Amino acid sequence: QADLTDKLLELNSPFLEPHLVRMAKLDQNKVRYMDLLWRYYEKNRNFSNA
Amino acid sequence: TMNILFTQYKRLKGVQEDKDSVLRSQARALITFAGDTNARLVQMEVLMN
Repeated sequence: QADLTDKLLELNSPFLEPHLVRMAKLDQNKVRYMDLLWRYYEKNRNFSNA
Repeated sequence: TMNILFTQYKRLKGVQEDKDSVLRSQARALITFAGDTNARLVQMEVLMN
């Protein structure tokens, strides 16, 4: 909500990936959580999922 | 031309994700312009992620 996408991408928490996935699966803003999780992949060297 | 492209792309990557996206878009455009073009474009996209 606060639109601080970068710090979120910096959060090293084990709940991050699945929460992003669930949001992009159930929300109506599929674009938002989808792009967010793609970036989250690109940061952690997770290339293929990105 | 492709080298100058990728250099400006790194300048923008070093706002980050958007920069890398625009870089890969430029790669794909220059690729479709000319397969070695496209091979280089995709390979750079994979080299920057």
